[PDB]
Amino acid sequence: AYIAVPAVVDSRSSEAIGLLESFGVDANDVSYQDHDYVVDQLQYMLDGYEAGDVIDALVYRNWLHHSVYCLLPPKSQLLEYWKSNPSVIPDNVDRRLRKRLMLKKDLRKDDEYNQLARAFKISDVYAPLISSTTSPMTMIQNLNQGEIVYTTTDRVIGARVLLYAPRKYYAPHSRFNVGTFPSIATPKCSVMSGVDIESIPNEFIKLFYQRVKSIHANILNDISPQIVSDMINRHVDVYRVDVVNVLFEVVDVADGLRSVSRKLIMHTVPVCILELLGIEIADYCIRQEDGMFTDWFLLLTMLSDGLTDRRTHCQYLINPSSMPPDVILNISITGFINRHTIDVMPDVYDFIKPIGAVLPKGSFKSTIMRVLDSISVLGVKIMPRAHVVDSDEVGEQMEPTFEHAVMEIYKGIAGVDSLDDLTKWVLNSDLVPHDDRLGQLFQAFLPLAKDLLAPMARQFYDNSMSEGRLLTFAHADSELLNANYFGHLLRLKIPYITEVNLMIRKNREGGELFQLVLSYLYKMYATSAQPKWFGSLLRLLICPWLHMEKLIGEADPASTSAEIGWHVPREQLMGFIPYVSIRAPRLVIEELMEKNWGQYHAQVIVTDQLVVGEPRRVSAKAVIKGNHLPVKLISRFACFTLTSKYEMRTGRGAAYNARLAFRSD
Amino acid sequence: EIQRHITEFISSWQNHPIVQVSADVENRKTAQLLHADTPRLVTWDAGLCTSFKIVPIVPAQVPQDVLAYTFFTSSYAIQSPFPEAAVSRIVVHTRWASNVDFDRDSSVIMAPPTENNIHLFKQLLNTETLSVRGANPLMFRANVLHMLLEFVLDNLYLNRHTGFSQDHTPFTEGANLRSLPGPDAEKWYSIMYPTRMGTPNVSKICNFVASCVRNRVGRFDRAQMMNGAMSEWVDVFETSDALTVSIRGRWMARLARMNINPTEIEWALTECAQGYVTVTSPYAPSVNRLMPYRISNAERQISQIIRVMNIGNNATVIQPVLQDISVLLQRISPLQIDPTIISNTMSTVSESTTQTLSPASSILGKLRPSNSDFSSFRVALAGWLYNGVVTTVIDDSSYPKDGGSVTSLENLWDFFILALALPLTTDPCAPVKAFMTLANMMVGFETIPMDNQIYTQSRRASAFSTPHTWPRCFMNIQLISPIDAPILRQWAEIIHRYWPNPSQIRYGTPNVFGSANLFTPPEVLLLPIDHQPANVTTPTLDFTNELTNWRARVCELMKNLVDNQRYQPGWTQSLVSSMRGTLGKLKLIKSMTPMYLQQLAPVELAVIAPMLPFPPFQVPYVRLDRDRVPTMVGVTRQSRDTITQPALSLSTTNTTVGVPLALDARAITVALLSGKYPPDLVTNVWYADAIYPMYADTEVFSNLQRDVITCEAVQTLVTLVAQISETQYPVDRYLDWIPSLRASAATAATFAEWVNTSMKTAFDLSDMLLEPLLSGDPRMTQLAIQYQQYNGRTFNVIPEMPGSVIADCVQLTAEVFNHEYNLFGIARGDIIIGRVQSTHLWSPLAPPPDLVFDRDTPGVHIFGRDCRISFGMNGAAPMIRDETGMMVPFEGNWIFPLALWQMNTRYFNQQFDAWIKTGELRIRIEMGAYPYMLHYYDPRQYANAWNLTSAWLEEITPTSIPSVPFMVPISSDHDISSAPAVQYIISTEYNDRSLFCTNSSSPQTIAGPDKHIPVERYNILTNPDAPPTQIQLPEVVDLYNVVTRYAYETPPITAVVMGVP
Amino acid sequence: DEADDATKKQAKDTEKAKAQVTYSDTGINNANELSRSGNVDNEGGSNQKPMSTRIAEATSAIVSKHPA
Amino acid sequence: KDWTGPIGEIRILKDTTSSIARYLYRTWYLAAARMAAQPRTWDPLFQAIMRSADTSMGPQQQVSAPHTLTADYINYHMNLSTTSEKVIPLGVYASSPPNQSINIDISACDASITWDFFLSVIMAAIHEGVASSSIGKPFMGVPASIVNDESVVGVRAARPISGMQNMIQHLSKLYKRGFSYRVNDSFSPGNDFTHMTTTFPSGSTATSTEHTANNSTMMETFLTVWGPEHTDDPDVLRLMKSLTIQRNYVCQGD
Repeated sequence: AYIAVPAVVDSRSSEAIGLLESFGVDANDVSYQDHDYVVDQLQYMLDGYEAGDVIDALVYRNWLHHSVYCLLPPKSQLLEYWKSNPSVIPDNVDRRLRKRLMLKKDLRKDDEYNQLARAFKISDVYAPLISSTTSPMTMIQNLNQGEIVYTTTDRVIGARVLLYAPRKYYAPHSRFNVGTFPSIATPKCSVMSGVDIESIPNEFIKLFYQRVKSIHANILNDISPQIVSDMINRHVDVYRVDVVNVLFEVVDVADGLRSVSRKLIMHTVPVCILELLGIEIADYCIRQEDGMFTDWFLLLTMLSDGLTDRRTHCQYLINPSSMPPDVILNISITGFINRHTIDVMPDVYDFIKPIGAVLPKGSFKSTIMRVLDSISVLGVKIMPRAHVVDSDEVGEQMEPTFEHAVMEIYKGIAGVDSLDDLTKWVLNSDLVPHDDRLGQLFQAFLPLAKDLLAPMARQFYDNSMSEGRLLTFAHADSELLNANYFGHLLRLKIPYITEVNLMIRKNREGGELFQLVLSYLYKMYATSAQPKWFGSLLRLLICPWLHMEKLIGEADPASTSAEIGWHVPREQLMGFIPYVSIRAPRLVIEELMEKNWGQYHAQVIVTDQLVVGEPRRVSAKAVIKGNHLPVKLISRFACFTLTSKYEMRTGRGAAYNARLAFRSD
Repeated sequence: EIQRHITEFISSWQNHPIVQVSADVENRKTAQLLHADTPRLVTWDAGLCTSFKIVPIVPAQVPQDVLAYTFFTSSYAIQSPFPEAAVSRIVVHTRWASNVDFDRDSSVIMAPPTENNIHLFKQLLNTETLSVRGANPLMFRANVLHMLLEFVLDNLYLNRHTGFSQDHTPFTEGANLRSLPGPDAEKWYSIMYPTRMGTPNVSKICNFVASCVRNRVGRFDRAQMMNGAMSEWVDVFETSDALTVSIRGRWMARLARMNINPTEIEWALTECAQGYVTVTSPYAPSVNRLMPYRISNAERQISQIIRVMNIGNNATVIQPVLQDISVLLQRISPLQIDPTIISNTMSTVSESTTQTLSPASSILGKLRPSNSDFSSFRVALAGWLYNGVVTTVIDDSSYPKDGGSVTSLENLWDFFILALALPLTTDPCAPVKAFMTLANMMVGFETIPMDNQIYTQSRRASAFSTPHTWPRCFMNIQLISPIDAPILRQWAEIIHRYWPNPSQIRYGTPNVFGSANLFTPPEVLLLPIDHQPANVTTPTLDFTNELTNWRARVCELMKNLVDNQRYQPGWTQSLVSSMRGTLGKLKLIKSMTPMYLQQLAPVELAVIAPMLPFPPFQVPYVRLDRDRVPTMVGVTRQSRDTITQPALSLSTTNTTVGVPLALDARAITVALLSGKYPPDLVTNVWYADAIYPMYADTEVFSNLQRDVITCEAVQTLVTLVAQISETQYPVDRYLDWIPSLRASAATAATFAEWVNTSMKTAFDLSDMLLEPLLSGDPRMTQLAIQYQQYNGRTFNVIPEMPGSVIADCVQLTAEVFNHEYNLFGIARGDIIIGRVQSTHLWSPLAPPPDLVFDRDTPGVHIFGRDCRISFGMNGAAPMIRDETGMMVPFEGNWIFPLALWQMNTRYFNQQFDAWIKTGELRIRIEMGAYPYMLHYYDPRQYANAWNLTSAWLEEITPTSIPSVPFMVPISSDHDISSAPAVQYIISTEYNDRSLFCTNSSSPQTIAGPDKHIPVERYNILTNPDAPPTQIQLPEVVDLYNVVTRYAYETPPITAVVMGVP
Repeated sequence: DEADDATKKQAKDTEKAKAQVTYSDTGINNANELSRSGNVDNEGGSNQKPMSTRIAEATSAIVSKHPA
Repeated sequence: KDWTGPIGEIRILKDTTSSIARYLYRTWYLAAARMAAQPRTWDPLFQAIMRSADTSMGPQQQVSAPHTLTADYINYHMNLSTTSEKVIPLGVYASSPPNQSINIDISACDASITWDFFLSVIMAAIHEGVASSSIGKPFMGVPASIVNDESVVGVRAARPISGMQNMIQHLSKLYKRGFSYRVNDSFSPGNDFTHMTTTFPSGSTATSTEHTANNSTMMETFLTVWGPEHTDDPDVLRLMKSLTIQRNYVCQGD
């Protein structure tokens, strides 16, 4: 039996991962194949040939007929190796050619050797032979015959390649086997159907499976993970989180009767949050006595990367208000249809540097800055409020502030005075803006946004880079680009309607419709780049820490923790500020004691008074000179905080060429 | 309106367009044409084929006073096939007990009727309906049609043979019970076999079960073909749904019509190869497999028409196809480049160093080889498969740039290049371009008469593109004077005599592959040149064919030109002799390319052409005949004003299709002058080695499967749109009692978008089905194609529309729905609002005939267009006016249309509701069709319907109405004391087919409406004289019949047809 | 399937690299053969679920208990 | 409104837009579609010939090929307004008495074009003009691939990437954020940092050709569309409708 799963399977490692219970199969007899090398071999295979020949060749290959390649030096070193110390010449050889090879001190002057060598072919001796002009189909079709295949080139696909000569001449089954490529040559070979072709994270397995299901879809023996669990029976990495989707529906129980309105889906919630919140297939009220969402459905919608319905397939942004064109108040969860892993660590996060998250104007900030401040998984704090900079704060240290500065833009438009008249002039009864008038307002908004805000933002962000590594919210995309912001640029959105948020909140300090107009100004000020689903940051923020305590937990607080920070020598006249903080098991921090923390230099200015009831502290300022810190310099196995202020354990202080120092116990 | 503008904003947010095809699609058309995916045809169902589940509503009174708890089977935890409840109804739910491979993403899932089922009927066209409840009553027919389409498309499965087990209880006579898989399967057997239950009581279930036939349970027929193998098909008695059984029987009939066994697969892959590779198929008793691939001819032709309509005047969709066939010819062709043969042969041309001109060295600069010259030759070789949509011409830059005198030597070589390159292209004006190329170069040297002052002799030869820019002096050679233009008189006869001759080559396998060509017969391809099959397989250089003759006579014309007496004394003798030697050698160059084009290229075009993602599309080639040059190949996709016949509406409602593409003339004649063979080539070894990896794929077998769905969805579209619009095709309409609006072209286009989206949601498709037809006017659609010659004579092809399965099954489901509208949550007729106060226990879904009235009832006032209400003055009664011009008070029996109430739903409520509640008038509101709730009530207590019916009357809107609420009493099994109940809304027709049984585990029903187990459904059990196959399907659905269960396997083609390498 | 093990035993009996008397990959097209597989039962059904489990569920469908 | 959802990291511009950017879109789209159909870009020898992080002051050239390769097609085949020895008689004609001349110079040519208006439309056009001719065929060293899309709002699907547009995928994420510089002057010690911009390097080679193409394209759509739609005084209209950039416009840089 041979089934196929949508993930890279190695025999020694994916057993340690388990990798089959991760799709949802309860489970010896299950022997794993090593399909690690075929993916890199496929990547080397694709750059020369086309796609379809390579894929349609690899499809027709069984993974039980065990075989191997053979690679030989082309012609001159082939005859030279037979000339050399081994006389291991096969019996297919020419009777005259082996006789001329068994002699000593052959050279160019030998006409009798050279005349026969210039008419000698490799295909005379070795058959079947893969040359460079052969199709990829006939390579595998000839490979499925005779347990060894002779080649000429490296660029082959299939089994392992072994070499014939030394490099100086060149230029075990069980009953159930899993793999990552569906075979067709056996009437019985199977493919699992858990996840679709849209959530496969390898980008070569995805390209393979789309082409397989494009043409061979009728003849695939298809099974589900429940049927796999029927057929079977009768170090620990972080940043790999199982995800599922919630198939729910909104119900409207008025009094007695209930109705069903929509049939929604919520694409990539993590499984650990669903386990720790303890939710099941039942009904739920998702509103409080006020009408706010009750602090767990809010977190579920802030973890996902999508929310659509199932009858049509358009994006569904839910209503956060309580005005009833469409109020979502009751939820009935009905199942979980796909399950796979995901690498939570993104691509853009390479060097340790501050995080600029771009949210729109009416997104929920006042709730998430309350919730993220109140999380603690271990003896650390994940994201305190003192490390978070609002989008508001950058334009407030100014002669009358940027909101009030563009509040008086009305002086300059003909027929416009008394700001309510401007807000009546721009928006109609629909509160959708007119096409020209919003741009006519924007052509006066824009020099106030660029020539007045951006130098102050550049100065403020230099100051914020100096006094620690923080997280900075931002309204628009270009607000972090016209000001030369240094850090990771994150474009985010929430699954909610940000517009009707702007009419719920009172105490807005100005026109309540004016801030909706100002939100439209920022929405048009930004560039045309696609934002990336706030759950893409929130899973990074929460889910590695929550997975950490299941295996770091109660080992010892002294020797699971360690911290990185800048170190000044003791010889000073009147020191260790922290940079990150790392919590890991014992072997990982023992592997962190090496990888020396030199080749990283700053210039610490350290002068302040004691400020709070905690012990002696001076809020220093470190400015990194050299390169910033890579993450693979730390680990893949050790979680670390992202934001930190600067302080050390009276007198004064000056510019100190600091260095780092890994301390632990 | 501060809070109200938020509602307006959200209601203008939620009306976003569902279709965003505003961007261009011609980057996706190319990928679809080069590689279209297969649909998913065969899917297996291991459960039991049903769609109706019997749901309980009100639980039974399992403790009571008049009967002990030891009577009921529920006290002993005995599992029963039916819910032991007080009221049981039938609701509709597709694919419960269905362990499918994967779902079609279709579902008609319904709540029980005590809940609200309005969300199924506001799905389609209610963009502008505000409330959560309520739907537009002018959308009901389109909503029901989409619901029936989903209901059909959710049942397209094949039944699977799971496995049996003989029982050990004495409940049956040792019968063989089915075992169906799943996580929890020990409770399906009570549901699946009603007659297996023991009979303790005189409860209604036990009165039904013990009054049936015993030997109709489990297995009764199998086909055992081999020892120790799966049985291929069985026939089983179990709970089923005869509509679903009918749908899956028709689907199995279609897939059994598509079936082939590997013997003709062997024969077809031999005939397509033309013997150059052979394959095998075994000779043994079969294991009864199912490989659906053989389709008809018209299904292939229709998809060919749709693809030709896709490539419309674009030349960037069809360019990668010719570029693909270039690489595919390059893979298996034996010919190769040899660029050095001209540079070798021009090393022995006798000339003098003293001269300034050099005829030996001018050709090598004019005709430089660069090894990328077959990339422009194999495209011209591949363009012979398509003259209808592709017309390969010579590039503009390959012409001598405003004339060029014949005294010049470089332009004289430039003439030779074009004269060799022009017969290869499929452009019909190639001979007149070849003639005018010389006639441009001879201006003031030799003159011939023209047609006008515009297309003169000096008019550029590339400007002759239309087949009647041909000069009269070209088709009458006598008009060219033999003594004042003798060389043009020569070249005209050379064109009229030695131009190549078209032929035909016979590709294709007509049996398995449906032939795709139109305007040519099947199993034939047309070539521009002549071919002769070779007798030898060790080929060698010969000089007797049309291309070598053409090269020789162009060289001899240039020899007569250099030997002309007006042209020679302008030169010296050492230059004339060198040019004559160069021409005499260039005639006798030794290249294999004219022999290859004669003998081997027509074989390997026919080898390739069936195995091709876009099949050949040709109109007839012709040399030199002006009257048979084809213009305007054109497809249609719609009719016009009132002409409903395609042969009449074809000539004025088409779209001309086709492109020219440009190739250079240098690279074709480098290929023609320079080409050689391998050293020891033997053709029956070379082609047998080359063709063998090509014929292990199955992509053409996937395209044959896609053409089924591409022809099927068109007839599905026509049949479904004809139920709401006025088309020309003869269809059968059933849903006229359901009201709808007068649909426009925008409504028809939107409904057709929903049709093909639901069509490609099932079958697992991801690109571009039926949008070429969808882009304009889906009401009147038709498919045809035509071209004409120059003389106005038109050929045309109107392919017939073959049999469709989904379009038949939708009409079958509508025929059932006409008699079982109740099960899908729809009522028929209209309601009568009036105060009825009594203690009786009749049900409002079956009212007594004393309370209803119609238009034929004497003394009933009818209200129409005219709704004018006069108020009351000084105590007189207010009045409303009749249709006949009378003026009546607010009393009696009235008849409204629903739209009259909807247009005046505020002004009528204040005037009428206080009179309906307490006074003495009763209003009949004509609707035709409506959904309904069911609020039950305990019949021992008081019950007023006014809070329900006032909430129904106040939610009526010019857009929508909510579902109609009723009040049905709860039946009991012992005597109860009666309390007065007031109800206002009753029905008119019978409306109580949805009820299954009342007091299921009880001896009798005394008070309230009763209904026993319906004997007319379970016909096979209760009637001992009926055959087991019999279904009375257009009237009732019977919920139990024999179903066949297959165990066929679907292997790939290469698992049975090997190929012998 | 079952011929690959026979060819491998054929190679091990002579202790050579490739076997000479092969049973698989012959010139004979043998796609319609059947081995005595463990998938079919003696009736003709499949064995997705074992026979004693099928009988146990078929008789646990209808059992009775004591009245409360 | 005048964008759809992403095809990977690229949003496409719908042709029913009201802005002027569709005329910028169609020139680069036609340029890519006509350079991909050339036979010379597909033999491996020419790909080897064309083969043959930050930057500072005292590897972009491996993945930014087809932007330059389609800039050259605009500069030398579509609108031959660039003179990239013959500059002298141009100005001697242009300085004569009956004719005038207008000296148009673009200030800040390196800070000119960003992801906001130009690079987004250009990387949307090159990702679509190439994918017709090249389907699955790889480039020099980058293979074919796949990435999801939300082009139409109906559904989403897989839609395999060609391999030449795979560089557009990997390169638009570089253009989307900006460039990173690093300085160290010897004229002031203790002065050593890094800096993030949107501007381009000063004196590269490929940074001239595509700026010239972007000059000539916007000048042509000025003289064609924006011109007649925004003026009265039909002497100005008659003057605009008489000249085109093939007949009188010469550009070499900014």
